[PDB]
Amino acid sequence: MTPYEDLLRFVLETGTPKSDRTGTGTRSLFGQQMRYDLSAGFPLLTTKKVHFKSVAYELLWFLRGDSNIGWLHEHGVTIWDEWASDTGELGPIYGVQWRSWPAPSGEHIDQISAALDLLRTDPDSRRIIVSAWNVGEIERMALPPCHAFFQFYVADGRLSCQLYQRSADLFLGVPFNIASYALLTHMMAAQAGLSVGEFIWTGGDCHIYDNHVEQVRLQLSREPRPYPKLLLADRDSIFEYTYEDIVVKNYDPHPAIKAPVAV
Amino acid sequence: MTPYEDLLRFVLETGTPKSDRTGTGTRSLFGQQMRYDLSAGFPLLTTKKVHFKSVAYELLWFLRGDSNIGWLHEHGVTIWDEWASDTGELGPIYGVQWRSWPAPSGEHIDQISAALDLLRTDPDSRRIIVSAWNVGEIERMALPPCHAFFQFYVADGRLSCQLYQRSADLFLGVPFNIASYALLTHMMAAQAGLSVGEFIWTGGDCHIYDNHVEQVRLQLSREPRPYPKLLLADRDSIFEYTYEDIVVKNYDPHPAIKAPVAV
Ligand SMILES: Nc1nc(=O)c2c(CCc3ccc(C(=O)N[C@@H](CCC(=O)O)C(=O)O)cc3)c[nH]c2[nH]1
Ligand SMILES: Nc1nc(=O)c2c(CCc3ccc(C(=O)N[C@@H](CCC(=O)O)C(=O)O)cc3)c[nH]c2[nH]1
Ligand SMILES: O=c1ccn([C@H]2C[C@H](O)[C@@H](COP(=O)(O)O)O2)c(=O)[nH]1
Ligand SMILES: O=c1ccn([C@H]2C[C@H](O)[C@@H](COP(=O)(O)O)O2)c(=O)[nH]1
Repeated sequence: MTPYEDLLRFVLETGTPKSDRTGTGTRSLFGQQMRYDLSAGFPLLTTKKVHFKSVAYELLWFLRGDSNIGWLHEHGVTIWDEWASDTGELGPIYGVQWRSWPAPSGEHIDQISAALDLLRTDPDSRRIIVSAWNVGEIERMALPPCHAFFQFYVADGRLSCQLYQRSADLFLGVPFNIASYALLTHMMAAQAGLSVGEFIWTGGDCHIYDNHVEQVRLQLSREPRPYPKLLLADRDSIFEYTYEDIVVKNYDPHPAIKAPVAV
Repeated sequence: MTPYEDLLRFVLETGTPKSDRTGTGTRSLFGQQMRYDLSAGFPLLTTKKVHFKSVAYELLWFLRGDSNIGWLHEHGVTIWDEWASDTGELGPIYGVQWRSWPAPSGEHIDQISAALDLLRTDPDSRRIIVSAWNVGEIERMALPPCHAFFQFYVADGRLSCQLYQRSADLFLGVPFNIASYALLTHMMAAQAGLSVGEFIWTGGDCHIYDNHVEQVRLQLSREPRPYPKLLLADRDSIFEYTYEDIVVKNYDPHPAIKAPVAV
């Protein structure tokens, strides 16, 4: 069961050559989807060693409502370096919108807490939504949100999550995005008293950068292994999880594959 | 080629019983997708007669940035009646967000014009996005946006559009939503000098209302016919299209099937 590798393969073989903002060049398809059953295992890719430490801290950083890379650096995470100001600022990106979307009245909306409240008290709501796409603040962001809009759903005590990702760096970004949202779904489920269901990833521009092609072919030559299991320590609040609360059990990946990020 | 009917059938057979805000009861699935090749024909369903007049005026109404039902009524369209105030107001819904999203600076952002500008000047942009999900204004809206977030993509001068729809009334709402966004994509393509490509519909809570079940079974018993063709008269601006500019050629549906709307 390898939704990611299958999509990666499909784009590599059928994607159209496309120019891009970074001036790197891509092969690209539009409107592709992946589904993972989280109850079957944690979707941390096994066909290459994914630096889950960076995934976990990045998500914790989002949950803090932070947009300065300082806290990431203190924890040894450098994935946001290339877009940050000299003072470490990224503008009001993901975390700021998730935790403190500025409402016209001057109040700040905590969408994460609001979503959790709905999961607990109105699980059948069709409005359990979090958006990072704050149209009036996009221009202030170092990069507009890639993982932009997501929704939760509950069936028979099982929590599902669907993400709309407008732009998908398939080799570097997407493995992080999948693991990040899977982890978030486990967190939200834990806090809402639910089990985990499906993660559905829906992409806009799904692309392989032209300087990632050798890395992709290498990865696609490897046989998938069983997924690890995620174990999350007890906390009374999603905002109280720490890195140490997050345990990935039996992660047995093939070797890491290095590739340069498009800036 | 019937993406809609196939999804309708899938939800009918496998959707799970779910309670809902309206108190009507539904059968529902999460994270379902449909794809239409707009170059093959205009996706106005032929398995029942769809009131395209209401579809077309509703879209024109959105493009006006209007949120009062008066203009709809003047043109014989009643589909928004049940949620409007006594003075016809719906709050800052689709049209208001599309044309005049209020920025923190006091300025209003015309996302439709902005998207068209990108299509014309930077077709490879991965940021051609329109959102109606204005978190700070949701509570003022009579209903939060169902068709919430959409994106355009251009490959070899061909325009595709993907919609994220968080909540999908499969029998009544979705046939309108499909035709609406197909029409919008034609309008954008015409204004940007592009041909039409794919419409990708991505749904969150995809449901059939419990009082639509008989109607659904009836529709699913019918053999689909060829789709009609859409002809748009020339205009120098998307905001100058009128109803009379929009011609559906050779629309040959099976009979209309009436159903009550859930409020
Ligand atoms: N073009 C582009 N793609 C993106 O996904 C991205 C984002 C998402 C955050 C991000 C940035 C770089 C890497 C990444 O470099 N991961 C490497 C190294 C991870 C580590 O060891 O530091 C990898 O091999 O996964 C993984 C995730 C910020 N700006 C971006 N710009
Ligand atoms: N539950 C719910 N579903 C929705 O899709 C919806 C929306 C979208 C606009 C909408 C409302 C009713 C009908 C509809 O009734 N169409 C009927 C009659 C069309 C006509 O002839 O006036 C049809 O048979 O398609 C078709 C489209 C507003 N609030 C809603 N609430
Ligand atoms: O969590 C993220 C953040 C960014 N991107 C990628 C998509 C593009 O390759 C690049 C952003 O560039 P634009 O789409 O904004 O041009 O980073 C991801 O894949 N995942
Ligand atoms: O263009 C639209 C507007 C609304 N809805 C449906 C989805 C739900 O059945 C209802 C909205 O109710 P909530 O999801 O907000 O509870 O209207 C659509 O299918 N298409």
